[PDB]
Amino acid sequence: KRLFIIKPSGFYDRRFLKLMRFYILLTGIPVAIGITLVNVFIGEAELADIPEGYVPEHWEYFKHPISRWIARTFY
Amino acid sequence: MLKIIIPTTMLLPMTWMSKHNMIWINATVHSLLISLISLSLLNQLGENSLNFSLTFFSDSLSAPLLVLTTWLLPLMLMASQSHLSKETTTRKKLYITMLILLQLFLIMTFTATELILFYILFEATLVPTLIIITRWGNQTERLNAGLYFLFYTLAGSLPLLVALVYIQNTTGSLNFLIIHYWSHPLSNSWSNIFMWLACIMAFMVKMPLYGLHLWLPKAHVEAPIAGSMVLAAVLLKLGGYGMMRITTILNPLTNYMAYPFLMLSMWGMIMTSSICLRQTDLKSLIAYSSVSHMALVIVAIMIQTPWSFMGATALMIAHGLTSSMLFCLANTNYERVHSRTMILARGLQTLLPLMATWWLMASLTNLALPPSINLIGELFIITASFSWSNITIILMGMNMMITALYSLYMLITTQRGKYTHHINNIKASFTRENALMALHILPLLLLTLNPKMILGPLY
Amino acid sequence: IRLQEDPDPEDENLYEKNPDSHGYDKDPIVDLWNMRVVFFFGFSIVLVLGSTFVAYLPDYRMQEWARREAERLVKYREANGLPLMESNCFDPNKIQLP
Amino acid sequence: SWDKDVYPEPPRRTPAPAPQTSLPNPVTYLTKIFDLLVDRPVTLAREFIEQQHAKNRYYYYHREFRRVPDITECEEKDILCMFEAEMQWRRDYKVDQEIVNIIQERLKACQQREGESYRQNCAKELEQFTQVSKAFQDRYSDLGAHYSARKCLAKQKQRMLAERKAAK
Amino acid sequence: EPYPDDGMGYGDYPKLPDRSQQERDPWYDWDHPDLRLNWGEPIHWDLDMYIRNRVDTSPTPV
Amino acid sequence: IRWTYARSANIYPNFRPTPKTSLLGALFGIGPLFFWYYVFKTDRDKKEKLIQEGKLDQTFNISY
Amino acid sequence: MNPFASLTLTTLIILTIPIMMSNSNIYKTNLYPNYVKTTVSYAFTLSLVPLLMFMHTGQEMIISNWHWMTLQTVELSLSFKMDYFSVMFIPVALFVTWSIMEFSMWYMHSDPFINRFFKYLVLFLITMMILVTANNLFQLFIGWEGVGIMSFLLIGWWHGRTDANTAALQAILYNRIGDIGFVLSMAWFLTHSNAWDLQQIFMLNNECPNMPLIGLLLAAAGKSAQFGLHPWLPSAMEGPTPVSALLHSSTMVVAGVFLLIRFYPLMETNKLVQTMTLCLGAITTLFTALCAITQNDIKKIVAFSTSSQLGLMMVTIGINQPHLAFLHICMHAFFKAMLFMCSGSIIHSLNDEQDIRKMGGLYKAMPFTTTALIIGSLALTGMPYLTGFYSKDLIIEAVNMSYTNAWALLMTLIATSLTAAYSTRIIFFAFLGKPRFPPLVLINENNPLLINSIKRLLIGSIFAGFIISNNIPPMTVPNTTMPLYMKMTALIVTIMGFMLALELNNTTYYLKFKYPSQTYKFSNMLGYYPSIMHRLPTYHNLSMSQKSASSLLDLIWLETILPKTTSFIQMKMSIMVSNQKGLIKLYFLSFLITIMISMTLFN
Amino acid sequence: PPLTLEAIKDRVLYVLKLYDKIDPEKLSVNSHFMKDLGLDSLDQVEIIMAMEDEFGFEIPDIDAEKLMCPQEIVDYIADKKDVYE
Amino acid sequence: AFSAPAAYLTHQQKVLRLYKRALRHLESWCVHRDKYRYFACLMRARFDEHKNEKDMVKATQLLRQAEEEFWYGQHPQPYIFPESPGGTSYERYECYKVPEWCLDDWHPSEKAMYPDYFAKREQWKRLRRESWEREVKQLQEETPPGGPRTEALPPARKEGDLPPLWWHIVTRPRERPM
Amino acid sequence: NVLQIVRDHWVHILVPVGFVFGCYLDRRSDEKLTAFRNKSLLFKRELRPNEEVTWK
Amino acid sequence: ARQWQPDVEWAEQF
Repeated sequence: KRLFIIKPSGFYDRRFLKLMRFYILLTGIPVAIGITLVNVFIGEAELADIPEGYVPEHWEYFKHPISRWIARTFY
Repeated sequence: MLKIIIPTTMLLPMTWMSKHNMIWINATVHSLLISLISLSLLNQLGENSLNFSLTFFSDSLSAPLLVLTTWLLPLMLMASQSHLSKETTTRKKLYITMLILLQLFLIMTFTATELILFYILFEATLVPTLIIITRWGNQTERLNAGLYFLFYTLAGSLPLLVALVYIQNTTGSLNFLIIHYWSHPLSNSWSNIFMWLACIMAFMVKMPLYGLHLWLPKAHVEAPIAGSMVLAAVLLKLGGYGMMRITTILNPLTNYMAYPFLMLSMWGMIMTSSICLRQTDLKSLIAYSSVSHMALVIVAIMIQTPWSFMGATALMIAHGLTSSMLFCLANTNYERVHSRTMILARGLQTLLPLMATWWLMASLTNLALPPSINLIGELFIITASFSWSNITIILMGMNMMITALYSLYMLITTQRGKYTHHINNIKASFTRENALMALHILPLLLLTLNPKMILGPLY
Repeated sequence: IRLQEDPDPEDENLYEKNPDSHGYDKDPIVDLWNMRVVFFFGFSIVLVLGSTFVAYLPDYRMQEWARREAERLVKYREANGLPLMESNCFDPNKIQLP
Repeated sequence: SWDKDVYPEPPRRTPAPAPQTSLPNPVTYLTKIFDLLVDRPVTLAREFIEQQHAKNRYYYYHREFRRVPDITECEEKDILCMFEAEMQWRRDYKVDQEIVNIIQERLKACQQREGESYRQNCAKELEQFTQVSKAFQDRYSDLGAHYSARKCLAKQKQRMLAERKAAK
Repeated sequence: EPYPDDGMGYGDYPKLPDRSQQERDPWYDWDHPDLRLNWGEPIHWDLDMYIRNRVDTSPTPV
Repeated sequence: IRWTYARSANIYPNFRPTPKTSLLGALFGIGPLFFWYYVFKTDRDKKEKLIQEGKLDQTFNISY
Repeated sequence: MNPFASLTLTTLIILTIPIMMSNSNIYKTNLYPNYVKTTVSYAFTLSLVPLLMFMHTGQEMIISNWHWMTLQTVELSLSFKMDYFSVMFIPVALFVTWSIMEFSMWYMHSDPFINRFFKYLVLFLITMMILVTANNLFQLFIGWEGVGIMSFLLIGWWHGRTDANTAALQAILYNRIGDIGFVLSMAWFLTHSNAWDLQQIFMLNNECPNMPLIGLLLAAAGKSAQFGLHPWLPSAMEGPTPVSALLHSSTMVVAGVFLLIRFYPLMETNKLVQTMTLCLGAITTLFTALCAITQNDIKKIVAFSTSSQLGLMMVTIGINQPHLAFLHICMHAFFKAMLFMCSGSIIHSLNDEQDIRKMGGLYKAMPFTTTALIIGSLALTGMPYLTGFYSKDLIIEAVNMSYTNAWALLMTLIATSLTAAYSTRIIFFAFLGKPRFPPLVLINENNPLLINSIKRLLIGSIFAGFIISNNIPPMTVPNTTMPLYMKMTALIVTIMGFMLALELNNTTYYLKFKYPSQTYKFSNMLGYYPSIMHRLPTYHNLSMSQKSASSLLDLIWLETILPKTTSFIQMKMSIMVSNQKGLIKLYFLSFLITIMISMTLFN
Repeated sequence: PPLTLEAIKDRVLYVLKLYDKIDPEKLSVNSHFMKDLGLDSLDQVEIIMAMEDEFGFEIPDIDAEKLMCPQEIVDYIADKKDVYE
Repeated sequence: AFSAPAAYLTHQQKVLRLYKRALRHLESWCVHRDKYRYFACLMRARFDEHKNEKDMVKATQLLRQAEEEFWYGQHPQPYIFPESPGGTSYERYECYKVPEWCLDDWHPSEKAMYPDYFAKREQWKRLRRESWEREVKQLQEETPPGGPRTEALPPARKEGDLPPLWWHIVTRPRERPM
Repeated sequence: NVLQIVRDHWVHILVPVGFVFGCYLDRRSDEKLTAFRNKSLLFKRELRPNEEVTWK
Repeated sequence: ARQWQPDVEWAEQF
């Protein structure tokens, strides 16, 4: 004795949720994979005393690799 | 700063020379790219500001506001698409041009290094906002609201212009860096008292102060959705930015002169939060809540303590986002039912489920559920005031309770109860409206993870 | 009192002409491409790429630098018996009192 | 890798296991199970990642700022010297904040570590923080939101004049 | 009955009895069931105050 | 529509400065402000007096 | 020690996984509630491990995993205090939530949004865990406000009910009035001790002043439904029975007592705050028990019992016996949750009937629920060697054997008697007698979920007190020797209450009608606190808003002062200047006047 | 609990038959209490109360007074409980 | 389903309502069935005692005094049926009730999932659309010149005509929609 | 159909060209303010071999 | 609904 359930249309809200998740993940999943790969392989720099007679570049004063890349590329 | 300014200016020729179909798409895309460019400004040296040029500089106070404005422009276009569809191509382009001019003026105001240039750009914002309100409003009261907004702001501003010219004559420069570095203390004389009043009052008007806030309800109620969004998110914050900047000049008299405005703001926050309890119009309720939060910001600025300033910056950003989102959520219901009466549309949670969740999140942020940036700013302000006077807690706590009450009362009335039977025009929420609400909410929740970005220079 | 056109009915639902309206316009192609532009350039680019950019922004605020300097100063002062924090911000001798 | 002198920890005294009952101890077997299931895989993963890090080792350096003339030696309206000195003062402000933070961290760790004897066995750290807090408050407290080297100098001068008056 | 003309802004609006919406008969088929209100009925000046969620003036046992 | 108009728009047009309106407005508008001024000013003045007399404890109050 | 931190953190993190998977398809499928329940059960099993480690070697820890932000000299970081309180409460709360979710699967099967219900329950559990495992006042505030919001959402689960929305708003209002004190405490600690971490607060505040402790007391009163803020808990029963049993019965309400217990080292110093806590506890116990005595709704009776027990715990705090208060929290969780679940079973069997008057003769109709309720009531009333005996009996004995406010002690004893009274009320009216429920009989307790969920809590009620009391290290000096009457005071009072309640209940059978006494009206009407307090302040506040702030000032007087008056002056001056006469004779005379006046004034 | 129409009729007739004043034999679905039977108004009130207690749902007084027949009670219960068979 | 109210309540109706209220509150006070039956028979006798009073003034005074007695003797917490106003379950399922017009806005894919149901819905829509004009005409004809003086609506006079203003009553959301 | 695409969708080149131009003009303004390129009392160093400016 | 535009009565005031 199944009875029809009167409910509002859920296609549009579900569609928006699907689209939002898709567009977030489209660049997140690549971004997450890139972050994991960079940390695993490239790694974070080690703090070492400045060798005498060497003037480090500005990016060389930041530990994390991606921060170093941002400092070099955009700043 | 031209990296942001020049593209914003080029937005206008693109909009004017774009095809009739593609105006909104091009404007949104390029505005979003400009916002992405603005994110570079968030990287701020702790000790010193980013002095790009003689004319323009950015600090940990201006950067967040610039990012907010650049972000707001695309959301404003998305929101304004719906009700301007019938309008002719030229009028739609003019509306977009007004929005773009407003963004350009706001960015230059926030990045300007000279107080006179800041004044010129800060007053210049009135023209596009006035045009928007009085040409694309939907009520006969749009003209009176425009008159009130314009004249309140101008009556506040002009003595500020006189004071700034006098400062230029005496100190010799209106550049903020020189003013800060030299910054001789003020003396307690009637002339210096009136100079303090002239400097403060314009920003006190811009940030709705109790007794000078009457323009805000009329303008926000009667303005189009985009205009309400800009007024709540950014235009009010101009007063806070200027007051934080201008306070350097008036060092000692601020202690003596703060008491009237401090008392007015502290009691007015309670008064306006109570007003929200008995308002019959959703937009008016949102506007009065804005008034209360800006009163909190005013108290923070007047106290002139580092924690208070950090809370003021955080609250400015958080409130801009939350109030814009609330206005958009109300606008959706207004478009569907064509009325701003709260009682008319009821039980919308059953009809529009996801919009109900958007409302819930916006209201929770409005009532300062932690770890929201709203709560961070409010808590820092509350602690600073507690240091200022332990008795301050009573009014601030009462205001917190009243804010929670009115926010959840709005949520319960609009989104709960039995659906209004006769209303049959409620239709499934569009992807555009949900996307707008998500674009509002997600940055606010994300900003909690890294709160140093919105905590201001004193951080 | 005037010859004016009847008030237009509530703007026609974009769903009626196109059930998958997406809003954003009457024409379905522009609707789809407007939705795609918004979603891509805000969610995928600005929110995710922008959030990553903010998260890994180089520490020009000098927080780690401040911590390292403080560690050095604490170690030195404790080793030499000097008070951890001197009460005078500026050396008294240079100041000429009235 | 943190310095022990900067972050002191009292030597660890852990009582040896002295069972007095025949019943098997559940904690021992559960901990062995944890070691095998979790700790060994985690250790192997960290070994692999550390090998990868060693394959490409690069270094980052801690910037050194040479001391610059203070505000006391800066002439009036000399914006270049004032700017240099004010930036130095702000850097020192941050450094003193970090120093206070380090002492407070010592304080909290001592409160946790000592246990129910915190009141007596944490006295030395509390005295250290009391001294540091008094110094920091005297130097920087009450300057206000627009804190500057000049205002701190004025506060120090006011304090010194009060001390001279106390000398009488 | 108009509100007394004391300059408080009520003007022409009717001064309806100060009864909470809870007092209205639940069984009657009101036009708006939740608010217990009818289309075209004069609306009390303080209806928002007197809604069922908000203050209740219904007679009490004591 | 009538309820909303009467509760928002019609108020000022049908307002007349009267003895009751004027006195109630004075009391409920400016009265609380001066009460809170009295309270906060007295508290702050006492605090300042204690600070001047060196008779207030701020041993660990290093974050204002 | 190394496993301890990992297990303690994983116990919390595991719960969040269902929330993350709510975005996934499992939320759509029917499997989501079972997945949440299984996650909770695994979390409990993991939580047992750190508890065993603590039992063995007292391996308490503080974990500051993430540095949120450093504000000048104040560092705010995510820090979890895995001390005795957290390490023990986490398993108890997880076990109760496991049973409650298993019961909800049966109780909420018909509900369309059952997945949302379970998700909200998991969110509440996460927020409560944040509240328990917090080393910072800010993180504790996160948990506090999250619990408040989740209670608001769950209580008004049926948005259609105006009563439910009113109850949710009432809960939010009272809890926010309490949160005023929490904000005060946070501000005081930051300003004076310069920290929000519990450790530095304890270290610096050797002799804690009054103001922060009073603010904490106000927050605890708000969360634990103490007198003056008590109404919200009884009204909270408008929510679904599982929500009540989980949050407003055993877990959320204990937060304020837990807040005071967490600050026990500071509480010891200040005598005034201890006395205020004791007095508030006594008031809550007496008033709530009296109100429950005359209530005819089973959920209302159980909720008033919960409030009274919270008052007893606050009394224990006032007697400066905090760890006993924590023990009472732990045992009350078990038996009160079981009681509310049994009430839910009765309600489901009798088609949503909650009035005891319409329930009767259920002792044989529902054997298992009757057994569970009998055991729970005996434990609640302090039957020896049950869960209650280990907590409540010690609480009473300590209250007698200490310097105490006399009326507080008298009220606590009377409250215990009234607890026996209302347990007798529920048992007599519902399980005993002849069936008074509607004709169609649908009693069916043969559901595996219901039986097993009640079974776990029954075993916990019977045996947990012994296990917990034996295993926990001794934390108070026992009251070894005492007068025999002092020792038996609890049993004597409980038995006297049982006897008097049974005598009065039997008199109901007698065919005599007497009009209600004034005391009965006072008790049944909840003391008139709801009627007068929920109407007089609300009416005045809202009417003041509309009449004064909205109209007299905003729409009339401010507008008249600044805008209207200036515009009127300008308009009158414009009418004057634009006389619209335009006669040469008239304004040429003004030229003559001007010339003469200029000659005189300006030489 | 489908609560079919026949079940409602059977239960209403059950309650009425257990009513002493009504003689069971002449009780019929169309037996108006006022006319065919001898019940007065207070008996109408009592029977309506009995029905609402039997089915657990309260019949509003305005509707309750107008039943005047068992079949009317059955159909009203069907309308309230949405019984379509 | 509620019948249209009358302008006033007749004395008999007021007495009947008082009788029902008194019996229910007595049942609330008399929890056990036997005591309830005894005192309920007592109440019935009480009403019968003045059932036949000829003087209407005396009967009105008696009703007034009886109402005063009821207010003094009302149960502070009278039993409320679970689904009745003030009951524990009143309006509990309101949110689940959804208006019929919502289905029109369903996406075509959603309507495809239930084809036969939407075909039947189209049939019902056709019936309403055809019937509206005749219903308006009948309402106009039956309505008195001054206007409708009661909320009652006429039944369908002729075959093929639906009762006037029937749509919302017939299509009201189910009591337990789920 | 390129001629068609560019002819009606060339407006998308204006704002990125604006970003490029803005970067250029900002670098020019940085050129203008080079007075104390390496004349500070904090960052003043001896130009490393093969260097003419510290870009400051 | 449409944006309100001046009516004849509004114009006549000017």
